[PDB]
Amino acid sequence: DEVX
Amino acid sequence: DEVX
Amino acid sequence: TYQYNMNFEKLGKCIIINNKNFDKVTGMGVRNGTDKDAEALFKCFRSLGFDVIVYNDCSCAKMQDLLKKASEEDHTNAACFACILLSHGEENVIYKDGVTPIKDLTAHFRGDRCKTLLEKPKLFFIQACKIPVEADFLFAYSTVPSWRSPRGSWFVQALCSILEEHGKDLEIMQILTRVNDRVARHFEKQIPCVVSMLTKELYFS
Amino acid sequence: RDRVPTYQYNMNFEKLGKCIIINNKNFDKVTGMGVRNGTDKDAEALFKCFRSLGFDVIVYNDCSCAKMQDLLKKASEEDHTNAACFACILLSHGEENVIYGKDGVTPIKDLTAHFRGDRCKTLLEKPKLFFIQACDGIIPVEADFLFAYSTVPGYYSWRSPGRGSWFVQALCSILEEHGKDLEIMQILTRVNDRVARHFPHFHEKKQIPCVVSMLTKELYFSQ
Ligand SMILES: O=C(CSc1ccccc1C(=O)O)c1ccc(Cl)cc1
Repeated sequence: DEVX
Repeated sequence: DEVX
Repeated sequence: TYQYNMNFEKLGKCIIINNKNFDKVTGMGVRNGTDKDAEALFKCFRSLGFDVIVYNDCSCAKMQDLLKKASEEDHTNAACFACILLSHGEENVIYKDGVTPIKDLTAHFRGDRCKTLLEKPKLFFIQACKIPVEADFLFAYSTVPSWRSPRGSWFVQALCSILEEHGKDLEIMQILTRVNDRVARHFEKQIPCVVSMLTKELYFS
Repeated sequence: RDRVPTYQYNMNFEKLGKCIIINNKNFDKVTGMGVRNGTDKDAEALFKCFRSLGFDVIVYNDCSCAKMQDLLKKASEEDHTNAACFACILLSHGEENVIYGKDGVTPIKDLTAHFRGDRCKTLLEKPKLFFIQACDGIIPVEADFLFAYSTVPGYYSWRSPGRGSWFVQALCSILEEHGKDLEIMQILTRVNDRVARHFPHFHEKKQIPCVVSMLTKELYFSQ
């Protein structure tokens, strides 16, 4: 995924 | 009553 | 007797706050994939029967006002209230202009603060990195005190498939427990967190 | 309602599991903390409830902080392969994120950490229950945990000096009538309701318990  |  | 009464003209209002772009002063990057997530959330919660309104790129003040305004409305003909928050975040705080405490966004709907919502469930779904005052609230956080694919978030994708298939036939805690599982399994980690002060079983029917 | 499979925690094990009960009633003077009158009644009612459920209950009394950490770490190093779940019940004074021993204060996150999946492999994918009774009106390492706190963060939890914590009384009542036929969340929800309705700067007040669930399955105490 990405991150946050 | 008593609380903690 | 053991379920929240759902016999009302409206299921309730559902405020969706979708924060994708932040001010350069905050130093948070554009959250790619959040538009897929929101669109879904909107179709699901609409399917459930909520009166949904999506607000984009809110500020600390806009959020506090949106929720204070919602709490000052008349919920007598509503079964419950839902609010979904998609944004950046830190411990106990949510993030376009800065940072606001989750306690502040929720307080507005406290018992006295909103007599028209007493004894009704107040659900808050947070995706990011006499009778009592705090009773009948429920928070589904995306992680414990979170990953997103530029396909949407794992938490939201899961939540939406479950709600599509079982929103009308499962209790809220069952749904959320199933969401907890999928997330955990697909995780290829993070586990959502459900905090419940509900006093009844919640069925959207 | 029903009992749908694939969605239920596997209970086909030799034993239900361990149930530690930490009963802290007396605290050192330096703590400023008082005798928790009524706590003995809470511990007796629970020992009896969880034994009836099928637990191997052990009851500790007036524990220090080193004792509380050590016993939980030791409990986590036992072999739980043969147990369906695990449960721990803390009865004491408390403050945000911390619980009192007789000598002082230790964070609950440090006590529960002993059982994280990567630190307690024999309880992995199995429920780890934690019940905590301690302080106006109108695979992932944290999966499978579940906390039932007696009140919400920041308010005070009450306790009848001669009837016991309301949370405990209510819980025991609910478990006796429905412990083997209701799912855990329905039980804790019913406890939320019991506490809310059935119970001068400290007069005419109320309290609501908090349930934090990381469970991945429905938990039923049977079959
Ligand atoms: O109840 C907790 C324990 S966190 C946790 C959550 C799920 C699984 C494992 C843990 C674990 O680390 O054992 C808590 C205490 C203080 C604060 Cl600030 C936040 C949470």
